[PDB]
This record gives sequence, C-alpha cells and structure tokens, in this order.
Amino acid sequence: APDCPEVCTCVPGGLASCSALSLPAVPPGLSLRLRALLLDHNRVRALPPGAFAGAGALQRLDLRENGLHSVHVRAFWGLGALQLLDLSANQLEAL
Amino acid sequence: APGTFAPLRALRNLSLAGNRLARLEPAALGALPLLRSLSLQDNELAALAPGLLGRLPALDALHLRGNPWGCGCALRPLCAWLRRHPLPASEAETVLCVWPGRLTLSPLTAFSDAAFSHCAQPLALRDLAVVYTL
Repeated sequence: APDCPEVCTCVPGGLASCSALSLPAVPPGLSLRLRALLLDHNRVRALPPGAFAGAGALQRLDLRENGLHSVHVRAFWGLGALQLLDLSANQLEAL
Repeated sequence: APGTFAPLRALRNLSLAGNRLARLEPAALGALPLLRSLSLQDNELAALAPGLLGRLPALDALHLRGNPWGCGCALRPLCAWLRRHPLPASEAETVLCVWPGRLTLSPLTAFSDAAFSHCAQPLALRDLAVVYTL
C-alpha cells in the first residue's frame, strides 16, 4: 500500500515501525493514514524542517536513541494531532 | 571542489542525497549536458546559485524534499524549473518552504511570478535611462 514506507513495517490501523533499520534520516512519503510511527535506534542526527510533513493525523512519534543533537523550530509543523513524543536518550543540548 | 565532475561527461544519474552540502555551485558540477536526473534530498541546500540550472539542458527529474529552502527571490531559477517540470503530487507535497515564523512549509509549486513581482527584475533600457537622468 502507498501509505506505508518501502523500508518500514506497517500494520492495519495506522501503526508503522521503522526502528532497527539504520535510517540516516526520516523516511520519505509519509501518509495521513498512519497514526503511530516508530523511528528509534536509527542514525537521524539532523532533523530537517518539516520532516514529518504529510502525516498530520499522526498521534505517537518515537525518536529515542536516534542520535538527535539539533532540532529545527519548524520540523514539527502541522503535527497538531500528535500526542506522544519520545525524544529521550539523545544529545539535545538546546531547544 | 570545482571541476570534479568535469571529466564525467556521460553522466545520467548523479545522487547527492543524505549529505551535509551547504551550497551547490554551478562551477562545481560543471557542464553535464547528458545528465537527465538529480537527487539532492535530505541535505542542507538553502538555495541554488543562479546559473546552476543553465548547465543542465536535458535535466528532467529533481528531488528537493527535506531541505531548508528559504523561499525568496534566491530560488527564482528553481521555481521556474518546477513550473516547466511538474513534480508528482507526492513529491510536490514534500518540497516545501522552511524560512521560519510568518512563512512556513508553503509549497514551492504554489508560488507564481506575480507573488514575487517585487523581486529583482533584469536591467531594462527605459529604467537604465531614467536612473542615469533622474
């Protein structure tokens, strides 16, 4: 299905897991039908602005243990339905 | 470094995604007339230097998602290409502005020329006379 990333694993109900895939950045082609996204244990050091664009209906975002050290101000634009954020276990020195 | 791709005349695909390139220069990529596609996604390209597009006559595919595009006059060579080479809707939804605050994730394909009528127009001949004679 087009709503699922080519490298990630999706299950019915909008749940997507992208962890343990050594992703260097956010996978492209986000869809509105995904409700929960996993991205942990990757190598996304830099987060581009508007990276999560397209998945405005997403509810849970995980970024634990992903080497985050700098997050842009507008990277989370349009994620008004997002409820759960896991930015822990990273190297964010300033927000 | 400039001229690195100069001996590579027969190129068709040149991918530079997921890199840390601050700026891409027309002198760096050189003359690539046979190049058909480019991939610059997930990079830090704020803007493309003028004249970069002029050295790629046969370029038809361009990926620009995930870049800190500062939507001003500096992207005039870029947007004009996107008007003539329409990206797919999925790709068009991922190529967005980034310049912060009042401007945010505005689609680049939605910007027309009239919305930037204030941009620097090329030097005319009537204005050239008026600025000298005023």
